Amino acid sequence: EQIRQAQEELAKIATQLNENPEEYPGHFKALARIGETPILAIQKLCIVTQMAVYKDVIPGYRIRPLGEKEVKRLRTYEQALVAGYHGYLKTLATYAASSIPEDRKGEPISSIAFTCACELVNAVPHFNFRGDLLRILVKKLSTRKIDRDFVKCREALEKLFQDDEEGNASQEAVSLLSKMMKAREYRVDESVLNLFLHLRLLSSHEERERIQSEILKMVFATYFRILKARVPHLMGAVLEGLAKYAHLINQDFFGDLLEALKDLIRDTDRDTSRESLLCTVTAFALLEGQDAHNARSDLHLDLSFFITNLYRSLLSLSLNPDLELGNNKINLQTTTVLLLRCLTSVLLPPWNIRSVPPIRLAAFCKQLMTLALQVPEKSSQAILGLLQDVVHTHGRKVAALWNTEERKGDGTYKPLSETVEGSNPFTTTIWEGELLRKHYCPKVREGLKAMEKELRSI
Amino acid sequence: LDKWYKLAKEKGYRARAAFKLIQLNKKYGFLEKAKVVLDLCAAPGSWCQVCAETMPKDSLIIGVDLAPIKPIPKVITFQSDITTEKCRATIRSHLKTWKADVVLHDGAPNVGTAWVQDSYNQAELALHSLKLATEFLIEGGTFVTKVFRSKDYNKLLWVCNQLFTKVEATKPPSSRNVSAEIFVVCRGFKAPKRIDPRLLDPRSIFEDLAWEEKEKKSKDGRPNIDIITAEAMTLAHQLATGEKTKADLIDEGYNKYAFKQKEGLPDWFLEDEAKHDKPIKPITKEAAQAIKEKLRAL
Amino acid sequence: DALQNLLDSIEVPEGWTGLTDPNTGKPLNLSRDELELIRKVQQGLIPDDV
Amino acid sequence: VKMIRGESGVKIAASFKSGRFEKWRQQHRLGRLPQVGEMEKANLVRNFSLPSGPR
RNA sequence: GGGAAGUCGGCUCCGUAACU
Repeated sequence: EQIRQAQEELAKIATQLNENPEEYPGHFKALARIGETPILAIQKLCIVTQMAVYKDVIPGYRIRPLGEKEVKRLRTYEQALVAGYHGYLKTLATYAASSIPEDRKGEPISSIAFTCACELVNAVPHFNFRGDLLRILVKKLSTRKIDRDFVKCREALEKLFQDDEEGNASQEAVSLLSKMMKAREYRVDESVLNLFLHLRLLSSHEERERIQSEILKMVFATYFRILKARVPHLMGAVLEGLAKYAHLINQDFFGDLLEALKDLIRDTDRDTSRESLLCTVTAFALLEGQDAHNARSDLHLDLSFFITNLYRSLLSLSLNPDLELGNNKINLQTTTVLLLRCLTSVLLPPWNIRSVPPIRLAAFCKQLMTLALQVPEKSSQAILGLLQDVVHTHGRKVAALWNTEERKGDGTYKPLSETVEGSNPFTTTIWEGELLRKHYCPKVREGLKAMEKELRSI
Repeated sequence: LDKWYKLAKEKGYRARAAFKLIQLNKKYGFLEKAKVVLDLCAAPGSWCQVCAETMPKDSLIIGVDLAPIKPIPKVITFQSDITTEKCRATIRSHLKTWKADVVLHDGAPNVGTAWVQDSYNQAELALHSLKLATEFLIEGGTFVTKVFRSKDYNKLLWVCNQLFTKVEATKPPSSRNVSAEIFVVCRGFKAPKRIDPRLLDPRSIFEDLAWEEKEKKSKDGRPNIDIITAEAMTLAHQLATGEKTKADLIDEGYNKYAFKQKEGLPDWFLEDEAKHDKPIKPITKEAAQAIKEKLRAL
Repeated sequence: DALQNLLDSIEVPEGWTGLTDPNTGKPLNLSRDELELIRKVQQGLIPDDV
Repeated sequence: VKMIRGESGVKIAASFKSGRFEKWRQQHRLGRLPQVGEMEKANLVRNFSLPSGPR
């Protein structure tokens, strides 16, 4: 058989080039001629074979072009390495650029060469022409099609972002991902935005600091034009991406991100309920940064503008029934948990848990009773299951509302106020707990007794 | 005498085999978190000098060689043959209850007899280091071995795939380009509870394999009436304000370039005429601001 | 009207000049005959009819 | 400058970085220490473990 | 290395037998 004969010469090439790769550059050329004959079974068997050959022969250091006994013997083998390995890539580039579908018996040329390229790019890094191997990966990630080879390249790239200590391959990757979407028009499936998240270098010193300085500046400029682009699903990953990596860059630029999202609040105030809530747990996460809370005395990062935005929008969030839809901090889709992670961070901060203003406790719990009226069932228990924890931690500071002897008589209650301290909830007592006994007893009423039992236990 | 040999005499290193080790460790960093290094064929002590230069002043360095090594501080060296039971008992007595973190090999036979025999001697000496690595190394340890590239280098690399998770073959640039040595570094020792004797037997390993549609014409004339240039809008501003009337506009329109032919002439003749008949008229900042608002799109 | 002004800002009329009329508070708009007179003056192909 | 009392019994300034950790950090040539949150190193526990117990 | 100074300094785990 020709296939059996081609397999025999392929193994003879593979054994001789792995026993001693020096003596036979003509084996490398004949391996290219076997790799260039058009028989589909031979093309599959060849490509996997000299993929593992160049997995075994590529040295640990880079080789310069020659330009211009044993020393000349080395260089002729050295140019034979680069020219043969370079001839892999356009062959791989043409193999990648060709069509996918064929008969169902096997993956003819696309998935097998992409798997070979993904395995090759998990070892090439230190060597050159990785960008040509990367440009194949940008090309396939640009097709906007979910596939097995798509998640293979995503897993292959996220290995390099979690392995490359030098980061030069990481820098070459993110530069092409920026060139991916300045050439195109904000049309990723958000996958490269998570690929920014598995980058380890964001999470020799002078070269590494310059490598950090390049990757910090360009990739944040990528999200900077995404915020100008205003793509809704890209916002969720970007605000997730901005929440993690905001503390590295300097004081004035990091405070500019707050001013940037403040303008996004004003743009929404001109979908919009979600986008504000995507921006809501975002800015609460930046304050939740341990170095950023240590930077409470190294920056003003203040949320008293932002709670007032939530307070005036608690009515509109109660009216919308779109709350429930089909280890992440920001990128959660449903606004029920987004409201929870908001309203947890407002009445129960991680840092300074017991240092909360009183009128903020009285007003947000009173409006929580109004939220307990117009809300679906699943959002109700978690809203319920939050507010015992508010009372069990605070107690007497909010218990003035439930008891009418502890009621201040300054002025009548104004439910529609522009400021949290504008309403005076110490005058009104809470009766919406009675309205929730009328709500389905089996589930809602449980939390009510748990709310009142912890209230008496104080 | 090369550059690395001259740097050995300047830095006090005994040989240039030291400079292959540091630049190997600069690539990986397997010596900065280790307590024990089992140095096999450590002559003249250059690899012990690197291992002494990088660890804790409370960690253990054991060097084994067939030749007597001069004493090095913080390094314990003794003379024994690495394939003997007395050697592994001496290492065990030195190690006591402590397992090796890194196992190094700088083995090289007396080359000069035959290239095939020297490579086979180097390949088996790397294998005598390979079983010595297996019971002394701690889990997750490092195994670095110098070996010549030869026919059995495939076989030795295959056993490294079996017993170790991550294995690389690398040429230090500090090594000789003429020399056919290659350095294989193995990481992640899998800790098997049973090791195949044929996986540790030189005779077995080195065996050779064998309706309404009437439309009026108004959407095309209107772009031709729409103002484009600033001079026309200045005339439009002068017409809108009570300054110039219809008679003044016709009279000002009667320039020197009137009563001309513009229909029956070729394209190139009228293009040159259109480029060279433009009059200069005064403009205003109000017209310039208004034409900027007109040209400003969404 | 606010909707009429918003529609005028998105698509300006043919006679729009951005000028406030000295007679009326509404902005002054050129007539069809005035716009044809400006085009005939600028082009110069027929300044005077018949 | 806040004033405290040291082990030597001499009144030492409160925030004094003597240099022993810096000396410690090349005595065994350890790398950078973990921040709060990162995993322990199975090396770093066995490098500096406890003794058999009778001190 | 020594003397001085200051201290509060020196004077449970493996195997075996019944029970869960």
